[PDB]
Amino acid sequence: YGSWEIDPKDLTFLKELGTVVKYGKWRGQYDVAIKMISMSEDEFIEEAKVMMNLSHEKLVQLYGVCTKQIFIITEYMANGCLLNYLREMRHRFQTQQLLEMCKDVCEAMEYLESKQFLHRDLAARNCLVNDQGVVKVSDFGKFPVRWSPPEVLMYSKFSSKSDIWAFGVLMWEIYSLGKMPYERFTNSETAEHIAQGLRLYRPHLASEKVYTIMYSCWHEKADERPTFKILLSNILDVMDEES
Ligand SMILES: COc1cc2c(cc1NS(C)(=O)=O)=CC1=C(NCc3c(C)cccc3C)N=NC=21
Repeated sequence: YGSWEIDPKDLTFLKELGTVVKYGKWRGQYDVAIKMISMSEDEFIEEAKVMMNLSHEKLVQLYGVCTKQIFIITEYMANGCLLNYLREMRHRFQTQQLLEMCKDVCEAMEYLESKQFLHRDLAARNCLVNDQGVVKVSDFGKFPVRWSPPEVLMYSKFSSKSDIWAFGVLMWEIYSLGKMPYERFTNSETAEHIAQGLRLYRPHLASEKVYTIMYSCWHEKADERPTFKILLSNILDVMDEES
């Protein structure tokens, strides 16, 4: 490509993470994740356009690519995926830590909103957590019914406000410590119940103020839902009030 092209001689593979993605070192000093690529050349080149043109502190940062063989090299996120990070009971989270996980994602989403980029799959499983516990959204490129507003499920109407909906569900995931949304319903029953105006209950760890913020993401009318800029302000206000 250009400066984005990484010499694969400078990569050291140290451990396998999952599926294939491996932990490694770049030029000796830099900790990295290395994805072995499945997908066509047109589908890769479009996914490259996104990663190379978007950059924020709370988005998983591309470092480079190896396209003369193929690897995608990124920022390393020591604590792995957010959903599993939440589920590990050893952490024993204070509620302030949980609100700060929401703020991180919201900052990422407010950036993506400012660039008119639609994420389309915001959920805890697609967020990663670094060594300092900072949560970052994977912009990179089984329908996610439980994260979808009614206008997506019925009409496939995607917009900034369907990401907002999803973010609300992501907050719920965080405050429930990584439970499945609507865990006792099927996907089909979830789509029916949300059409009838049913919404997720307030998790015990979520205060009334925090719950109001996540609930504002689930208004039936898409245009009644806030922007990510508004949500960020509301989160910041609660952080100052409740701590
Ligand atoms: C150690 O824990 C982990 C850490 C990471 C991780 C998975 C785990 N383990 S697990 C499977 O969750 O149990 C995936 C990444 C990643 N970026 C991945 C990525 C690359 C390389 C290229 C393009 C797009 C993306 C999203 N940076 N750090 C981690």
